[PDB]
Amino acid sequence: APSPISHVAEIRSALEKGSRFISTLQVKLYGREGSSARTIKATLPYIKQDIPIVIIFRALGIIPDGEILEHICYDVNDWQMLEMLKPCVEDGFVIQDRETALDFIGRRGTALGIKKEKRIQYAKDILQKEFLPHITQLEGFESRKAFFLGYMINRLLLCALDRKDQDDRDHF
Amino acid sequence: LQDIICEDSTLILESRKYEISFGKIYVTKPMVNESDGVTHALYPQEARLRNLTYSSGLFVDVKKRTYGKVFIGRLPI
Amino acid sequence: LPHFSKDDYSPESKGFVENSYLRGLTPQEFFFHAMGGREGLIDTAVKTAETGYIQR
Amino acid sequence: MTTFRFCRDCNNMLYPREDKENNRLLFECRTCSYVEEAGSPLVYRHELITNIGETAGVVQDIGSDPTLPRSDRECPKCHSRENVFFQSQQRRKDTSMVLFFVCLSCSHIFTSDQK
Amino acid sequence: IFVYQNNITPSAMKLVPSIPPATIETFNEAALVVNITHHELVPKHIRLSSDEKRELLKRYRLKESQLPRIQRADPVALYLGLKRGEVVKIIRKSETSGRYASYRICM
DNA sequence: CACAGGATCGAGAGGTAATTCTGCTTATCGGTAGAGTG
DNA sequence: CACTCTACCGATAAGCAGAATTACCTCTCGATCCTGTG
Ligand SMILES: [Zn+2]
Ligand SMILES: [Zn+2]
Repeated sequence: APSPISHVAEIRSALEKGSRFISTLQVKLYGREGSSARTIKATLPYIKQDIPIVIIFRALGIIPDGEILEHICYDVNDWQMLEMLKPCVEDGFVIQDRETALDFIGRRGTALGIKKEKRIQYAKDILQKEFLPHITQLEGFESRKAFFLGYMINRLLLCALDRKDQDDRDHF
Repeated sequence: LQDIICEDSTLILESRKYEISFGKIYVTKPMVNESDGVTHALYPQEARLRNLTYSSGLFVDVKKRTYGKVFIGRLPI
Repeated sequence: LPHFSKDDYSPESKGFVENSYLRGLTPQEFFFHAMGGREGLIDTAVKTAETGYIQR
Repeated sequence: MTTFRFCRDCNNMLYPREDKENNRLLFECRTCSYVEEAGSPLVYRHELITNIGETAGVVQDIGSDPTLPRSDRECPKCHSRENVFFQSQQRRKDTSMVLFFVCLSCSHIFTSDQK
Repeated sequence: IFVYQNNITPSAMKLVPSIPPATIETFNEAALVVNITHHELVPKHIRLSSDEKRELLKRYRLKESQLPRIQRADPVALYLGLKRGEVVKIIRKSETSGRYASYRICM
């Protein structure tokens, strides 16, 4: 409760046949109780600051917000999901295309080592290689990553919408 | 063992191209090498009595190309 | 336990032992007694350290 | 709250605005400048508590699960002597212990709330 | 003695300790609504004069610092208006003896 | 035929969970009265 | 009478540092190389 984090969902991805990576993708909700923010931001590896999930979704090719909302929740009658996701779609207006999403991601990467012409490549490489390195590591397969991110956000919202129980660490 | 061998078995060094291309690996029965050089089969009782290590050597194929089995160590069994 | 049914609130399924030591225990109450003993051992292990520090 | 308004053109959503000129409420995409009549007396709604009638997802083939206990309560619709029951799936410390009986035949849900 | 209603201004608190040797004490109506002396957990406090303090120190052979201390901001000290160096006498009731006397210095 | 002395570990990253309740220090905001006018 | 910052303290919020019962018994290991030399 004292922490400004209400609920957090993370997956510890790894490769069973390739080289060991152990990369942690952390998704946290900053809306502690009724703080009126209710914003969710993922923790991309090698980036020290949390980016809102809308920018990540846009960087994967899902530019329109309606498609992102459809990906997050598979039912239209669950209005509570849309109500909690409204701050996210409101905060996603800073980025309106894939290019500006990549620019934003790259601007939060290296400490201004070089101009922005390399930030796009940096973001593309980071998302292709160390963004969930267990579904696929090739190019052009961003739809699966977007779907898995939507599933993770749906699970986090379900846990935060008093519909499920917090996962148990002692389950064998 | 085979996966780790044929996982990253390529170190390109540079028409001047150098490659190693490590091949398949071979595991033999445990053996012991002494001062005189004669090699004989090592048994667990002898290894325990003589404070030796019950390990077997590892052999892998190396096919260097420019553009046989070699000893790389002993694996305890 | 997997041997019970979902949403069961009967005393037997929730950890109530009906038999005595002389009569013998069924596997379920045996497991429950094992859990209780484990809790007791953990409590003693933690309590001895905390009490030692407090006494010092 | 019924449904988040989405722009027919493009795919973005329509924030709401007031047509005081015609004193009206019009939803605007404010990206492609698409405005419709937007006839709705509700703008926002917040729900403090959770009701009890949500039951569960009641997905089909619910009788295939062997872990759900079986009872003999009579179904109000088809008057069957077989059914399954489960507690409310809302996970909090204030939910009641009312059982939600599900009829395997005729796909009917009836609660045990005899209050 | 000055009693305000809700809050005290720090600017006025700055000049509160001025104009010596007169002492100005500030109190709050909310704190003064009820009396804390009448509480069963608060024993009797009796102020000691200079001669009494000197006699006590001589009899017990103690220095000023070798005594229990009570803060100047303590509610009982504010109630009695204790100053620095003033010794108060506390009479309590114990389960081992009928009466017990303790002395504290406002430091 | 043969010996000797100074330093791990490197751009690259990240080799990585299991602890908290104090107290101290260093950012941060959130307030509140004046130096003289039309 | 409030106009703009100037000087004051009162909250809030993140980073450090310590420290974790006592006594006793047994085994088991490790205390260094290679580029540079005559
Ligand atoms: Zn539109
Ligand atoms: Zn029925």
